[PDB]
Amino acid sequence: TSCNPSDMSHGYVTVKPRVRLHFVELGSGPAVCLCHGFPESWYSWRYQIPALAQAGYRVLAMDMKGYGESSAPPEIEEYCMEVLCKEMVTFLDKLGLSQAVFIGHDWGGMLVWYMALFYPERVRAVASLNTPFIPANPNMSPLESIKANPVFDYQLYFQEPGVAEAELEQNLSRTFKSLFRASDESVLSMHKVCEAGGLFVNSPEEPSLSRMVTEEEIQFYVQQFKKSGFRGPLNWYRNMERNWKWACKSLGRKILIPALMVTAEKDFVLVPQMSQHMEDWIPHLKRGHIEDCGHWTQMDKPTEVNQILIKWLDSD
Amino acid sequence: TSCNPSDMSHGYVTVKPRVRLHFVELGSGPAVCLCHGFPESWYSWRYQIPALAQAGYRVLAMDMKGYGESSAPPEIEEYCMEVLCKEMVTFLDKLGLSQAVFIGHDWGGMLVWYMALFYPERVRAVASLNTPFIPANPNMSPLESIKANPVFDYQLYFQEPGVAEAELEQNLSRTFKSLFRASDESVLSMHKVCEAGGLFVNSPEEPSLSRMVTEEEIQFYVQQFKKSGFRGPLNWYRNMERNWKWACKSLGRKILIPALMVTAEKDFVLVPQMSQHMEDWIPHLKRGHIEDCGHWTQMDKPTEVNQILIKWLDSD
Repeated sequence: TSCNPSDMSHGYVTVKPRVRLHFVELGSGPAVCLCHGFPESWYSWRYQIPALAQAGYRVLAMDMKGYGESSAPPEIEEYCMEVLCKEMVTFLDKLGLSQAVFIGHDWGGMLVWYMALFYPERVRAVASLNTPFIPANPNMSPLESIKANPVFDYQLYFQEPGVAEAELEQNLSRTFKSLFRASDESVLSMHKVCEAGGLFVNSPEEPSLSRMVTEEEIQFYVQQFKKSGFRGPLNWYRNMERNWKWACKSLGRKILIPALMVTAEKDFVLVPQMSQHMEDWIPHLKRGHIEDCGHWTQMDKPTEVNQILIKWLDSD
Repeated sequence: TSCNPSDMSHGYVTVKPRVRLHFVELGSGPAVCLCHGFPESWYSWRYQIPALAQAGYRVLAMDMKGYGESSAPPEIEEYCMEVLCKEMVTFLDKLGLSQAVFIGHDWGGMLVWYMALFYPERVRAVASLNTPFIPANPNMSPLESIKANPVFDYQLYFQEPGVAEAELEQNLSRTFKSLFRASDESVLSMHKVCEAGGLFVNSPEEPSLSRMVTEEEIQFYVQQFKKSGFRGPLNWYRNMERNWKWACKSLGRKILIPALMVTAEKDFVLVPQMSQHMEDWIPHLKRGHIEDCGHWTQMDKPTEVNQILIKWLDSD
């Protein structure tokens, strides 16, 4: 049970002159806002949208800024957490929603944590898939926290505007088939991306279709990314200094709203152990864990994702 | 408080391959679907949208089929009540709404009574402004009812395709300034429209702005009706026999859901006494009545409309 795009309600909200945000909407009850990661789409929530609606929730599945039918301004600073969060609050204002539950994955995970810290009054409850909440280290540069973790090398590859874009936009069909794979089907090492050409140099030219996706599902993502490309999406990675600067102003404060951290056993970039000290900042934090599950959590173990989210939603 | 269109959430639902219904959405809580009349817009609910939203309701204010950003197919049969009603059901299905409160005015009022009649399981409660529910008379065509009451003479003028269009479309600013007036500011001859040749042909060339509206608000309607003209809206009147035959299939069943009839003292076409026997067919009918109020109820007496609807909503 997934979604057909033309059978959904499509919403559009202008949060500022140059910027409209597009979303899909299904169900009635408390408002649940779903925020995808990189490089995805509202469509990445196709298994959760109908399930949460049927569980008695009003689901808003976003195209995040830079993606799909949402605006994709070229300026890098338009995608820093501060600016993205304010727009999400403007979004709630224009829909007349005093609060929403926020659920995010990957970069969307990151964003909802930030909403929880800087806009707790507008966030009823907060849930993240894969993305942990790591307090800002005011002494360690952000750039530094990477050259200290080997699997984050691709993030440096993403910094130079035009470089990752041109490789990722080269064959869009190849890009998504290469990325959207189970952990055991993976054909990418995140180790040595900068020195050894790009992200796909040593991976196949005509990669096979993963067990998780159909050819029709891949083509939806292709069509979405034809309209703005990867620049906007990648600009999410190009604000680490600003995001760190901004995060440090919150250094003392605590998330007191209900919170859920869901970890994927086989996400080799957003590892479960990265989240291990989160109760030290959120004592009441609930958890879920999903075995045999990679980075693309919603796609990989949709049934477990739905069970975990619904159980948490119905209780806190 | 009114509305500024670019400050609103805009939603779009495809109900049939080439039919797309546009709506504005504001607020959280039980779903309230507002259906305007002829020749209006979602915008006609500008005073109710924020009031109802602030009172704890999720307001969906529609552009009805043929209007604004909704599809306006040219075929007459597309605007018979049976088809419009089924499309509103499909609208709820794609939004994932099991029920909604339907509130309509004028033609939208007629649509909501039929929603209540034929789809009571999808209608939480029903309210109508001005438009009464009169059960079909199986021994009297709709042409014979219009002859008896000569205040519906304009409806005959509306039947021949192209004729009423040419006059209403000639000068849009004039059309809306002449129509949107308080009862005491009326310049319209409703009695002899076919004899005169035109609806406005005896009224001013450069009419004044009614105390009810600003020039800005009139210009909003002008921009809207440039998109599709009057053929779609006027097609609402061109299905009397189709509507009659369909309403006869209800076989004198009753409306058992909570219902509200709001009458307007000075509407000289949808007269208050036209509603007088409705409690026979509608056991649980509550009533409101607005004094000094003409046909354009929502603009004329927004504060009184709001208090009546909000009180009824909170109790029923």
